[PDB]
Amino acid sequence: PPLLTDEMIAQYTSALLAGTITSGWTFGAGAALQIPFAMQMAYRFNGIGVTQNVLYENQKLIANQFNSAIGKIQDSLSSTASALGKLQDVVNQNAQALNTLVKQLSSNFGAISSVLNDILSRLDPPEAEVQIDRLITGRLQSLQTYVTQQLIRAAEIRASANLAATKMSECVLGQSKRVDFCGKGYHLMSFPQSAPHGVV
Amino acid sequence: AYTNSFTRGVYYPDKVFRSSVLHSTQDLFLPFFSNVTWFHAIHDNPVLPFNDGVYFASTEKSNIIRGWIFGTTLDSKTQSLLIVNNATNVVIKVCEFQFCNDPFLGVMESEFRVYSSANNCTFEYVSQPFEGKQGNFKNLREFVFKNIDGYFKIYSKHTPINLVRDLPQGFSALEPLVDLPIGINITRFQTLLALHAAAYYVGYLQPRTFLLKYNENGTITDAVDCALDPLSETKCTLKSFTVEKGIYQTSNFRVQPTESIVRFPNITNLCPFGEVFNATRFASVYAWNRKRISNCVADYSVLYNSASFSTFKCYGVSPTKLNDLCFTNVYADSFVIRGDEVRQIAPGQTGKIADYNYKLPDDFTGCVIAWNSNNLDSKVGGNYNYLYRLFRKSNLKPFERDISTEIYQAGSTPCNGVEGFNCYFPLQSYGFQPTNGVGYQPYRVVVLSFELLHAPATVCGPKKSTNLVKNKCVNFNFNGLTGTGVLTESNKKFLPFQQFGRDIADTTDAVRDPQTLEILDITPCSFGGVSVITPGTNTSNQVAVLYQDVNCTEVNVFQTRAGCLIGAEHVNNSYECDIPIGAGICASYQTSQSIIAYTMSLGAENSVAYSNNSIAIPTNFTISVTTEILPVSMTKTSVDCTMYICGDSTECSNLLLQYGSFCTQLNRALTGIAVEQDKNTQEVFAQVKQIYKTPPIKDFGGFNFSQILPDPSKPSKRSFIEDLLFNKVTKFNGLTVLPPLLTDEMIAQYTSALLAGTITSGWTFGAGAALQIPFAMQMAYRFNGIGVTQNVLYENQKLIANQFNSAIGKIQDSLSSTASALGKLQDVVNQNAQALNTLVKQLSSNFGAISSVLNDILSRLDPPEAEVQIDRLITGRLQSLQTYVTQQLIRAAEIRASANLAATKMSECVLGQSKRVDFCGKGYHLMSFPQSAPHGVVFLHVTYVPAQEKNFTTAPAICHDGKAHFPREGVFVSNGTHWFVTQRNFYEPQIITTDNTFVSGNCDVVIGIVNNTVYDP
Amino acid sequence: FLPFQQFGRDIADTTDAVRDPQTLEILDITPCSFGGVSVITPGTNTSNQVAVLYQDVNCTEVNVFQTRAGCLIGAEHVNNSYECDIPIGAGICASYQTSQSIIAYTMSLGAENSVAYSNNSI
Amino acid sequence: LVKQLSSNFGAISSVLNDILSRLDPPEAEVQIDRLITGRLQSLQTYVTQQ
Ligand SMILES: *[C@@H]1O[C@H](CO)[C@@H](O[C@@H]2O[C@H](CO)[C@@H](O)[C@H](O)[C@H]2NC(C)=O)[C@H](O)[C@H]1NC(C)=O
Ligand SMILES: *[C@@H]1O[C@H](CO)[C@@H](O[C@@H]2O[C@H](CO)[C@@H](O)[C@H](O)[C@H]2NC(C)=O)[C@H](O)[C@H]1NC(C)=O
Ligand SMILES: *[C@@H]1O[C@H](CO)[C@@H](O[C@@H]2O[C@H](CO)[C@@H](O)[C@H](O)[C@H]2NC(C)=O)[C@H](O)[C@H]1NC(C)=O
Ligand SMILES: *[C@@H]1O[C@H](CO)[C@@H](O[C@@H]2O[C@H](CO)[C@@H](O)[C@H](O)[C@H]2NC(C)=O)[C@H](O)[C@H]1NC(C)=O
Ligand SMILES: *[C@@H]1O[C@H](CO)[C@@H](O[C@@H]2O[C@H](CO)[C@@H](O)[C@H](O)[C@H]2NC(C)=O)[C@H](O)[C@H]1NC(C)=O
Ligand SMILES: *[C@@H]1O[C@H](CO)[C@@H](O)[C@H](O)[C@H]1NC(C)=O
Ligand SMILES: *[C@@H]1O[C@H](CO)[C@@H](O)[C@H](O)[C@H]1NC(C)=O
Ligand SMILES: *[C@@H]1O[C@H](CO)[C@@H](O)[C@H](O)[C@H]1NC(C)=O
Ligand SMILES: *[C@@H]1O[C@H](CO)[C@@H](O)[C@H](O)[C@H]1NC(C)=O
Ligand SMILES: *[C@@H]1O[C@H](CO)[C@@H](O)[C@H](O)[C@H]1NC(C)=O
Ligand SMILES: *[C@@H]1O[C@H](CO)[C@@H](O)[C@H](O)[C@H]1NC(C)=O
Ligand SMILES: *[C@@H]1O[C@H](CO)[C@@H](O)[C@H](O)[C@H]1NC(C)=O
Ligand SMILES: *[C@@H]1O[C@H](CO)[C@@H](O)[C@H](O)[C@H]1NC(C)=O
Ligand SMILES: *[C@@H]1O[C@H](CO)[C@@H](O)[C@H](O)[C@H]1NC(C)=O
Ligand SMILES: *[C@@H]1O[C@H](CO)[C@@H](O)[C@H](O)[C@H]1NC(C)=O
Ligand SMILES: *[C@@H]1O[C@H](CO)[C@@H](O)[C@H](O)[C@H]1NC(C)=O
Ligand SMILES: *[C@@H]1O[C@H](CO)[C@@H](O)[C@H](O)[C@H]1NC(C)=O
Ligand SMILES: *[C@@H]1O[C@H](CO)[C@@H](O)[C@H](O)[C@H]1NC(C)=O
Ligand SMILES: *[C@@H]1O[C@H](CO)[C@@H](O)[C@H](O)[C@H]1NC(C)=O
Ligand SMILES: *[C@@H]1O[C@H](CO)[C@@H](O)[C@H](O)[C@H]1NC(C)=O
Repeated sequence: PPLLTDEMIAQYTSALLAGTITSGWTFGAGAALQIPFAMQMAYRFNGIGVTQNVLYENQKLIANQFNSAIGKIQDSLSSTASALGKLQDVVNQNAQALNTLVKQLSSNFGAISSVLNDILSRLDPPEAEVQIDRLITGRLQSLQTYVTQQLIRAAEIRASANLAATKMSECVLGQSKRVDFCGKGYHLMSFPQSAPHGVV
Repeated sequence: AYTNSFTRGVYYPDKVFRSSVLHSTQDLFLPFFSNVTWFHAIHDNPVLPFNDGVYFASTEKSNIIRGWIFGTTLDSKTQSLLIVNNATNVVIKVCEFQFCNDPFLGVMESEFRVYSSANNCTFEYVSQPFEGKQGNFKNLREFVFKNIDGYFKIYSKHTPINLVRDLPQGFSALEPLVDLPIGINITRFQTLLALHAAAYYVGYLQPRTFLLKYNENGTITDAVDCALDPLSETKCTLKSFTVEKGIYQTSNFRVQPTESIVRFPNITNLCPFGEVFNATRFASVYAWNRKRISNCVADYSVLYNSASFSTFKCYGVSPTKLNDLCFTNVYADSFVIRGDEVRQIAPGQTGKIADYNYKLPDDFTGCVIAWNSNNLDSKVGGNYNYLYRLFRKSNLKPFERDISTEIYQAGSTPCNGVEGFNCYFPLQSYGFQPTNGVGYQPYRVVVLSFELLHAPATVCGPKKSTNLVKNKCVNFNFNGLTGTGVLTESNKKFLPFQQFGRDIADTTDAVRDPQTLEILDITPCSFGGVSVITPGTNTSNQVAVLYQDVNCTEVNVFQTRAGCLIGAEHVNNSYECDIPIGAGICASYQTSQSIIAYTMSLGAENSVAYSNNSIAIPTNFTISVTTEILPVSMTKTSVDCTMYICGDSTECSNLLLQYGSFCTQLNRALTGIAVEQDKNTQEVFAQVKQIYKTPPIKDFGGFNFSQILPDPSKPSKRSFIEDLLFNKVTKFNGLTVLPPLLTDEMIAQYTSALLAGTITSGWTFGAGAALQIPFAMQMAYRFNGIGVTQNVLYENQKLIANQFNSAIGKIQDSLSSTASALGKLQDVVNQNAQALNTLVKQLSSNFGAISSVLNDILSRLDPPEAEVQIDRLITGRLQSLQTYVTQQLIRAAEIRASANLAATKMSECVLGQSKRVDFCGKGYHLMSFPQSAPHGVVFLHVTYVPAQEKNFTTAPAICHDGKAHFPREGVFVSNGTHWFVTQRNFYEPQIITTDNTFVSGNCDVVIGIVNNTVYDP
Repeated sequence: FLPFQQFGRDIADTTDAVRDPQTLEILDITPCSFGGVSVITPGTNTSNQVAVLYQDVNCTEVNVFQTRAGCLIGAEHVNNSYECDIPIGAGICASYQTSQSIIAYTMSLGAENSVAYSNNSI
Repeated sequence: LVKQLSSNFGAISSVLNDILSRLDPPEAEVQIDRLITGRLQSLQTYVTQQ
């Protein structure tokens, strides 16, 4: 099992959202300092070279556009399964890797039979160890292949996790000046959401 | 009665010197803390059984205990070892002897019970010539007596004592003294007492694995009984007598079967073997008979044991393990051949019969049965009724009966009506006569072809079935198909023709019982990993055991989603995670003290006092210093594949050449790694074009850098902190280590240059030339870069310098006292060291060979057989290197990524100032300082952290003359009576003026605007 | 060694020492010196002169310059530092310089420079 | 990878067709199995490096 259950992850994302919403970026550096959300947005606008008065004069429009955009996100996630393909493939790759490994137990690898107990029950030791050695070599090689693939895939996941942590820190906890690091456009804020074996 | 064996019974297992090493060995040792029977000399000593070895010990002050008797019957029928120490002559005898009901010697001997017989003696040895009081003992004499294949090994240790008590506690190893080359079947033994205190102990040895600690003198000083308890198992797994705090996976729990289940179809028919082996006439090889035997009980023990067959050779099956297998059908191919033709009837064989009259499959799984027939098929003057075929225009497929008698065409001439040149008949016959040679007598051969249980079986051996027991782990056998698991009822509706079920993975899921047609699911019995949760041995020897993914109903006790955890107390209170278990559960050693398990806390619960018109603005700040440790490089290696695999052996090397480029691709891959380690180091540290140095006068505005700057008084110009770091982080098999290109001095010089640049020129030396600037002014820019006006620094410069200096002192105290601070770098060193040790250990492996040492193979076997054993070693050692190299390439990729990150930080934190949140520590980044470390870099990140906040009333805008005023910088705040404008990150209230705010629009659009006045200077 | 001990072992299980069966003294067995051999050369478009580095051995069994990378034979030891060209290890690099010959030297880390720091000068 | 096809891996010959044309199946599969093991290991090495 994972060390952190889904409930604990949800609680962590809840804490991050409440901090982001009520204290902006201040909770990242130190203490969470409460601030009105509209004023937080004013800073977020100033950070992109847009004077804060634009937000206040158009605050109703901005809130309506945000709420509509969120509704569209919900409609997309509720109807297009391929949206999460990036995470589903990871699950599939691991599931496929284990199924292949299991299938290797059915292979003979040159032996008279893939089932070891039928070998032991049929041959006396002096001839049986040769057939067993063939199965040991094949199954050991199969595990080594699996483990190597898992180490490489793990390196890929680690790189992705490091990227996700970087985004969390420089987008959710702060405000990003890195172009297209946190989506197309001038970044204002980001919100984390948990997902199976990943973050959204 | 009984006493507790206090770690006694440890002897040197062999005659090899070892030192400063923990060696794991399996041998016959006395189990730790076991019960040993306590016998007394006063008030008649019984005979005890001998059972795979005896531990014997006695305590003496006057040599009351003088001998031993070992054997089985002690009645002159077998050899019995007799050892007597009569203060003058140590005597060892293996003569046969008739002993008295209670043998003893009086105090020199005064009575005749020493022995009564001297017959059939095979060995004698006598050593050189050389009271009855009671009290505390003076001499403890411990012995081990064991019999292995033919050597009777006696180990012992004598030690002075001044004590009466039973088996003193402490540790002492027993050296070998005697090895008697005689194989005596010993089942019982007796001791010999001197009669005019002096007790002795008898324990028994068991095959256990022990971990023995050899000191610098090669003396065994301690030991771990690897099966005593989970903690000892942990110690064995880590090959250490000290266990760090954490959870280790040490073993696997597996439920064992209780009983076997043998099930077979309830058929009572017997197989007609007599009608095949005992027949009046066998068929000819051109027209051999094939009887199918099915739906019967085949007793193959009778045919095998009968002393009438000339040969009984089985392929595919073993001739003995034939009763516990069953077949869908068995076929008996029966025919007569010439004795000399027996060699041709075999899979893979050729000859005039193998190709023309009887061809076998090359995957045949049957038996070749033969006996001579000189007194049955042979007739006087030659029996001419057995026909063979010596010519054919084509080769038989396996199991073909070529009955056709067509005129063989040796050429293109017309035949089939012609028996002239190149038209001859292929059928020829034998003349079996009682006077012909052995190779020419008739033999009756029957080959029994057996297929495997690929489908339902009908012909099973003569063994009765048993009843079936459900819902228990059993060893089952259904129609010859065997396995282990719990047999349960199922609701899987098999069709009448279906006998077996399968899972997605092709495993057996369920079977139909051949006697009562119900479907039984087979679920393999519960198993899982076993992990030991323990605080470090510097705290407590109490452990908890986690049985992974099983219920605790077959093994206080706490059931968790990780498995059932035994030994840990369940605590309702949450805490920070210490030793993780899984599924939200962690364990720790807390309050006497005991191991507890709990749901982990995720942090303190806190709420934010949010409202639409209240802002918290910091009034004070703290300068913090954090330490970030990154790997940059790993020890570079190069392996000579030939010397490793084929050390100083030309023949092995010559065999290695048959593998092509396998060596050079490994040498190349490791070279590539070694090169990139220098690239990584160069990229991280050599980012400065010049070597900068600080002035002799450290006038840095009150900032004390003496603990990060080079110390001119040291033998290596490293900083104090660097010296602390270096004091915390700690070859003839073709394995070498290359030096790094950049020595530690050069790295220190690079970090010195970076520090002097950072201190004296800020970030300007990174972009171009190093432009000198006062440090306080540099800090002013660093403060401006985080939205804090530079006047804050100057007004609080003394405070800031004192906080910085104190933070540095704390860094020094931490690095000087907490070793785990550098764990991130130490693990890298350990991973590389461990990887090489494993590689070296692989040289000791046999990989199926008769011996792991190649020179002993070469010196013992002639080449024609030796290359096979060598090829096995080459394959194993080559695979081991490939595993090592792959792991190194992956680890190198990890190190490269870390080095790239470190270089990125160097550039965007040390050389510049970082806007990336939490990239260079928590807080608003000001500056960073590099420090070198073994195979890595340490960054000291200096951050500004807001502290001491107050609740202020705020507003997004102020209306004045109907115009809406917004802050240029800062926010509008009110202390309850007056409105001020102030910077976001530091409370510094200013009067609201037209030079602080700007006007846009009017006061009717913006939500939360308040009425006030804006002062016009 | 104790009287019953005949062979010694290292941490790696290799034979470390033996007791001579005729005269009971303990002899350490150290496998004879070996190591990789590397060739340091400028490109063949410049010169056919090379230097040979015998890795991690002393040059007492094989001008001659002993370094911490091994004993380097054929390269002249130069007191003057320069920028690294062909790296050897342990701070030593080699290059083809001035007739011309192969030289070995401690690498320069860059020009030495000081910053004219003071509390009131920018 | 291509060069590995020229290796014997313990076989009497690296070229498979000469094995098949020279030995009857009952002995030829052993030599072929040696070549299969060597060539399969070579591919696995290549793929891991890739
Ligand atoms: C060692 O000696 C014991 C006698 O104590 C042998 O045990 C006997 O074995 C035979 C079997 O041939 C039985 O008939 C006897 O009844 C056994 N004796 C007792 C007292 O039970 C044992 O077989 C001997 N082993 C060897 C290898 O010689
Ligand atoms: C800001 O905090 C610092 C400490 O973090 C304060 O300095 C301390 O002031 C008290 C006075 O009450 C002294 O007794 C301490 O010795 C000071 N410590 C240090 C390290 O200087 C500072 O006064 C605070 N400033 C404000 C305005 O509250
Ligand atoms: C910078 O801090 C160091 C301590 O880390 C100071 O060195 C100490 O100075 C005091 C005098 O005030 C001596 O009594 C200590 O023995 C010194 N310790 C060491 C380890 O040198 C150093 O003086 C400080 N620099 C300045 C300019 O004050
Ligand atoms: C809010 O800040 C103002 C500005 O300092 C405070 O007004 C001053 O109060 C002190 C004593 O209360 C007087 O001596 C000053 O003359 C006042 N300044 C002016 C310009 O009149 C005000 O009291 C503060 N309010 C609270 C609740 O602390
Ligand atoms: C701030 O001042 C303006 C003008 O002095 C106030 O506007 C008046 O508000 C009252 C009550 O809502 C209306 O009846 C008047 O017609 C408004 N006059 C104008 C010119 O708009 C405003 O309400 C004041 N705001 C506060 C919070 O006191
Ligand atoms: C030792 O013997 C006593 C009595 O026979 C028994 O109660 C005790 O459990 C035994 N100890 C062990 C470890 O078996
Ligand atoms: C000890 O026993 C041996 C056994 O024969 C005997 O020869 C010897 O004389 C004895 N020594 C005495 C009685 O001092
Ligand atoms: C062994 O002792 C017995 C004792 O009766 C004797 O008859 C026999 O001849 C002796 N020798 C052998 C070889 O059994
Ligand atoms: C063992 O080591 C100690 C180390 O102090 C040394 O004094 C002693 O002579 C050595 N030999 C023996 C037999 O103790
Ligand atoms: C014999 O086999 C039949 C076949 O189903 C079974 O019904 C019967 O009970 C069996 N008899 C015994 C004694 O097991
Ligand atoms: C065949 O005959 C021999 C001798 O007459 C006998 O020993 C053997 O058991 C018989 N075969 C069978 C299957 O009974
Ligand atoms: C760890 O062990 C050492 C030596 O046994 C001891 O000095 C030290 O205090 C121990 N640490 C703790 C935390 O008990
Ligand atoms: C574990 O055993 C208990 C005891 O009978 C049982 O009630 C429970 O269902 C079992 N399985 C679990 C907890 O998954
Ligand atoms: C823990 O909480 C449970 C509530 O179900 C309670 O029954 C139990 O007694 C509590 N234990 C302790 C030690 O407080
Ligand atoms: C701010 O006000 C809220 C509610 O009045 C209070 O809970 C909180 O502690 C206050 N914060 C400070 C720093 O006084
Ligand atoms: C939010 O602000 C409005 C005026 O801008 C005020 O009426 C309302 O009460 C405020 N919210 C709360 C919770 O007081
Ligand atoms: C014979 O062996 C003994 C045993 O140590 C030794 O002392 C003696 O020198 C040897 N003799 C010769 C001639 O080597
Ligand atoms: C390299 O060789 C080419 C052709 O041999 C020549 O034209 C070129 O000048 C050479 N370069 C140097 C630097 O000598
Ligand atoms: C190398 O050889 C010299 C020449 O005798 C010797 O002095 C030195 O100690 C040896 N070992 C080294 C340099 O490590
Ligand atoms: C190099 O410096 C050393 C100083 O130990 C000196 O003896 C030697 O002659 C110098 N060589 C040259 C070429 O300057």
